[PDB]
Amino acid sequence: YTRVVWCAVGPEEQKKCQQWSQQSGQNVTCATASTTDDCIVLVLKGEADALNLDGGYIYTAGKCGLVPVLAENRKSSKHSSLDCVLRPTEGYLAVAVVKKANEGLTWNSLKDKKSCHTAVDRTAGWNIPMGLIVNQTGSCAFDEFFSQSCAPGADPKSRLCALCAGDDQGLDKCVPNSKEKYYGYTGAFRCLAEDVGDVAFVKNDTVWENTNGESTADWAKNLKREDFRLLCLDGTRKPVTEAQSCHLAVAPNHAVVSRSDRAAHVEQVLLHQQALFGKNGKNCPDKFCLFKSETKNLLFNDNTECLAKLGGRPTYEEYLGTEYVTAIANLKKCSLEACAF
Ligand SMILES: *[C@@H]1O[C@H](CO)[C@@H](O[C@@H]2O[C@H](CO)[C@@H](O[C@@H]3O[C@H](CO)[C@@H](O)[C@H](O)[C@@H]3O)[C@H](O)[C@H]2NC(C)=O)[C@H](O)[C@H]1NC(C)=O
Ligand SMILES: *[C@@H]1O[C@H](CO)[C@@H](O[C@@H]2O[C@H](CO)[C@@H](O[C@H]3O[C@H](CO)[C@@H](O)[C@H](O)[C@@H]3O)[C@H](O)[C@H]2NC(C)=O)[C@H](O)[C@H]1NC(C)=O
Ligand SMILES: *[C@@H]1O[C@H](CO)[C@@H](O[C@@H]2O[C@H](CO)[C@@H](O)[C@H](O)[C@H]2NC(C)=O)[C@H](O)[C@H]1NC(C)=O
Ligand SMILES: CS(=O)(=O)Nc1ccc([N+](=O)[O-])cc1Oc1ccccc1
Ligand SMILES: [Fe+3]
Ligand SMILES: [Zn+2]
Ligand SMILES: [Zn+2]
Repeated sequence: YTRVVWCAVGPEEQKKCQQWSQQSGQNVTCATASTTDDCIVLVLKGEADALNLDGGYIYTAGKCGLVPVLAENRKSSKHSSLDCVLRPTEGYLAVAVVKKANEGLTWNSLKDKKSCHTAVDRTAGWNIPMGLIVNQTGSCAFDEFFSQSCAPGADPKSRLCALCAGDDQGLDKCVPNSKEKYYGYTGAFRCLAEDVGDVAFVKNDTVWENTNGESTADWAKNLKREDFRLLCLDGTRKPVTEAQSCHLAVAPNHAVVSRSDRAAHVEQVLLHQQALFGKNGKNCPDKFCLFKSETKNLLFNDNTECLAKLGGRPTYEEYLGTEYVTAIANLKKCSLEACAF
C-alpha cells in the first residue's frame, strides 16, 4: 500500500482527479499531461502509475512494455448471476453515424465529405474507419480522403483539423484532450449533431447516451434518435437500433494500464477504490462517484458499471485480440518492433 499516481489528460480530468485524490485520503494522487502520449511517457519514467486507455493507445503503450490491468465493464445481459468484476468484457460497437436528413449518403459516398473523428490513434474514431478506408482505396493517402475533418492530434494547420473548434476561446484547436470542443466520443458526435461534419465515427453507446433526453447538454437536449442513421459496410443505412447488424467492427473495452512491475499494486488499490466510489460504492453518490463526470467521460467512461479483473493474465496483444492487432499494424505501415518513445 503506497499511493497510486493517476495520470490525468487535460485540465478537466485533472480537476476530477484532484477531487478523487481529496476523497481518497491521498491514497490516489494525480499527475497531469496535455496528451495521452505524454501520460504514457510519465508512466514509463515512473512519475505516474496508471491511466485508463482506449484500445488504440493500449497498443502504443504495450509496445513500450505497459500492461493492461483492469478493463471497463458496462451493462449486459449474458452471465446474469456473475458479478461485474468477474464478468467477461463484451467489447463495444464501432459505428459510422450520419443525419437522416442527409439522404443518399452511404459508406460508398464518403469521399470528399466531412468527418468527425474522436482523436487520431483511437479505436472507433481513427483506427477502424481509416483502416477500412485505406484497405478499400488501396492507398495510404488517408490525409486526402475527406475534404475536411476534425481529428484531434493531427497537424493543426492540415485538413484533418479544419473542422476542430478548439476551446471556448479558440485556443488549443485540435489538441487530443477534452479541451477540444469536438474531442472524444461525445465531441465527435456533437460535431455531427451541429452539422459541422457529415459523419462521426464513435461507438453505438454514444448515440443512445446523447439523444432523446438522455443528456441535458444544450447541444443535445433536443436531439432525436430517429434523426440519425448508421452506415453499414454493405452500402445500406439502418436505424441506430440495428447496431448489432450494422457496425464497422467490435472494439475491445477501454482498460487501465501500468508498468508491469507496478500492476499488482495498482490493481489492489483500484478494486478498493471502486468499492468506495463505484456504481454502488459506499461513498457514491453521497460524496464522489468515480464513473460520473456528466456525459463528459472523464478518466473513465460515464457508462462504466465497474472495472473488471481481466483473467488469463493477458499480454496487451491478447487483450486487444489478434484481428485488431493486425488491423493496427497494417494501418501503421502507412505513416514493427520498437517503442515509439
Ligand atoms: C448501443 O448502446 C446502447 C446504450 O449504450 C445499448 O442499449 C441499452 O440496452 C441495455 C441492455 O440491453 C439496457 O441496459 C439495461 O439496464 C436495465 C436497467 O433498467 C436492465 O433492465 C437491463 O438488464 C439492461 O442491462 C439499456 O437500458 C439500453 N440503453 C439505453 C440508453 O437505452 C446497446 O447495448 C448498444 N447496442 C449495440 C447493438 O451495441
Ligand atoms: C483490411 O484488409 C487487410 C488485408 O486484407 C486486413 O488485414 C488482415 O487482417 C486479417 C484478420 O486480422 C488477417 O487475415 C488472416 O486470416 C485468418 C483470419 O484472421 C488468420 O488466421 C490468418 O493468419 C491471416 O493472417 C491478415 O493477416 C491481415 N492482412 C495482412 C496484410 O496481414 C484487415 O483486417 C482489413 N481491415 C479491416 C478494418 O477490416
Ligand atoms: C487508504 O488505503 C488504506 C490501505 O488500503 C486503507 O486503510 C485500510 O483500511 C482497511 C479497512 O479495514 C484495512 O483492511 C487495511 O488494513 C487498512 N490498511 C492499512 C494497513 O493501513 C484506507 O481505507 C484507504 N482510504 C481510502 C479513503 O481509500
Ligand atoms: C484469443 S485472443 O488472444 O484474445 N485474440 C483474439 C480475440 C478476439 C477475436 N475475435 O475475432 O473476436 C480474435 C482473436 O485472435 C484471432 C483472430 C483470427 C484468427 C486467429 C486468432
Ligand atoms: Fe474507444
Ligand atoms: Zn461484426
Ligand atoms: Zn496468455
